[PDB]
Amino acid sequence: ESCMVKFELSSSKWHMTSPKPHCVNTTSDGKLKILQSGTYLIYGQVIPVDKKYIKDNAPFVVQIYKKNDVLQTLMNDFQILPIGGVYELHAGDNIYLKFNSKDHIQKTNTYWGIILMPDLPFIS
Amino acid sequence: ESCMVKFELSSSKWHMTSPKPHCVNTTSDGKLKILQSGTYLIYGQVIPVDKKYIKDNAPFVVQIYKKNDVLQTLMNDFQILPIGGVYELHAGDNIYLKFNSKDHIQKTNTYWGIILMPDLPFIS
Amino acid sequence: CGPGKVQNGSGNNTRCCSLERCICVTPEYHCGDPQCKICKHYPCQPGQRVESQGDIVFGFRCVACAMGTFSAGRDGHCRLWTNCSQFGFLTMFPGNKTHNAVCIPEP
Amino acid sequence: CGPGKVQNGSGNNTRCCSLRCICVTPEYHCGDPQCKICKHYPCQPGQRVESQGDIVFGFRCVACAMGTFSAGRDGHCRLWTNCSQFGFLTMFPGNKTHNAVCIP
Ligand SMILES: *[C@@H]1O[C@H](CO)[C@@H](O[C@@H]2O[C@H](CO)[C@@H](O)[C@H](O)[C@H]2NC(C)=O)[C@H](O)[C@H]1NC(C)=O
Ligand SMILES: *[C@@H]1O[C@H](CO)[C@@H](O)[C@H](O)[C@H]1NC(C)=O
Ligand SMILES: *[C@@H]1O[C@H](CO)[C@@H](O)[C@H](O)[C@H]1NC(C)=O
Ligand SMILES: *[C@@H]1O[C@H](CO)[C@@H](O)[C@H](O)[C@H]1NC(C)=O
Repeated sequence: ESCMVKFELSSSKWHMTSPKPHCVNTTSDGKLKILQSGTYLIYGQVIPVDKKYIKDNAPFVVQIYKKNDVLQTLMNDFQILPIGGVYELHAGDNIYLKFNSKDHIQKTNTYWGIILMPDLPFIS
Repeated sequence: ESCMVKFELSSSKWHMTSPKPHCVNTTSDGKLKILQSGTYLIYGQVIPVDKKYIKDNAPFVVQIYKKNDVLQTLMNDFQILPIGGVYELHAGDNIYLKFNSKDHIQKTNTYWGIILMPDLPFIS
Repeated sequence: CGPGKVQNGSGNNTRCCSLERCICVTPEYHCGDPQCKICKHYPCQPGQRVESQGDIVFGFRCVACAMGTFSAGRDGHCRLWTNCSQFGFLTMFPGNKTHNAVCIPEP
Repeated sequence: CGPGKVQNGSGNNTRCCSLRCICVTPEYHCGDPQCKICKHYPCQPGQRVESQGDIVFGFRCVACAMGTFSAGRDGHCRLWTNCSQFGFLTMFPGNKTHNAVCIP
């Protein structure tokens, strides 16, 4: 059915559509583990801190990892960036986020999640 | 009872769950006209051409519009660009994309679309 | 700020719109948006205009000034040559891109 | 590069990996923690190159720690040469800018 497993960063709580979703067995730290294989949609916006607030001159980078190999590698000059995309996956896949410095992110208004893909056999 | 569409650049055709989705009345331009009010999720990747195939000094910028009002404004140094985020709108709002130069855009592996968000009431 | 214009913006974002296209008048500043919502800073050299490619946000390059015109400043605007012959005088120096033509004073 | 260490990359991407790859081209440093690529961030004498970041490095050109030195732009804190354990005494002890000299 419908498994959208959103994760707010402020509350560190996985807002879910179902008690124990069919497609995901989530974790509290923001990581997750794929249950059912198929097509998915990683989504979410990542709000960075203002350029004034940053300490280190480390660049703004947001990556997405499937298991241990890299899936997505995004970077902009400290502006609002959305993440994700359509990706077909197998079962038991780790989907998490690694960014170079956890110090330069806005915990408020930052979210990420994954959705199962209903089949798309119609075209117009 | 799901409502999901996706426009591809290569096919220039929308791939849908249903022939006439209740939530939208798509334009083959690539724009879309929502019909159902509620929570949506704009998604999709925008893959540009290599920085050697470029022509003008115009920077890579991708915008998203609500009617005629701007909704999103993204930019990177000509690499993969995921777009969108969670947004709640109402019946009859114009959603489309404006670029800086359409010659920046590589048609292969570039897509976007919106899905009606099944509400997530649970938490974890 | 201009006869057929009205003043818009302050400081370096100053611009005088007409008709609705505008021109940043602070030197070496140019419209960054098609509606010139903000003025940006991109100086050039003599004999060079400032082309601005883009449909939402402009990119810049110091393209040279077209033939028949000139530009003796870093602002990057092709001001037109003075054709004294059609205007009333003769010309001592014909002029090039870096400098303006000169006209002879005695006649 | 070295007999008991691993050569990877060529030209400016040259580095010596172990079984902590270290870019050997001067004033070139690892850009990623895995040192997949070597980047260019020169320093001045008496300075090393700190690299904060967990996926892509940013570079601060911090001064040399006490007990070390660096007399070049490469930005690497090489350890002082203790002439005493090598065979000589030390004429000038050495500082951040300069390494000690040995008296034969
Ligand atoms: C054309 O470019 C030349 C570049 O040297 C300049 O030539 C002018 O003409 C006199 C001739 O005696 C030169 O000695 C000077 O360098 C220039 N005169 C002045 C007053 O600057 C000049 O930049 C350009 N000339 C014109 C007429 O545009
Ligand atoms: C759907 O969009 C098309 C675009 O050509 C338009 O002609 C049509 O009227 C729209 N449908 C409705 C119900 O407005
Ligand atoms: C332009 O004006 C702003 C004031 O809005 C000022 O801070 C700045 O120094 C000026 N010069 C620039 C941006 O080169
Ligand atoms: C370091 O020692 C050398 C050797 O005498 C000397 O010339 C140089 O000035 C010293 N620099 C500092 C900062 O002490």
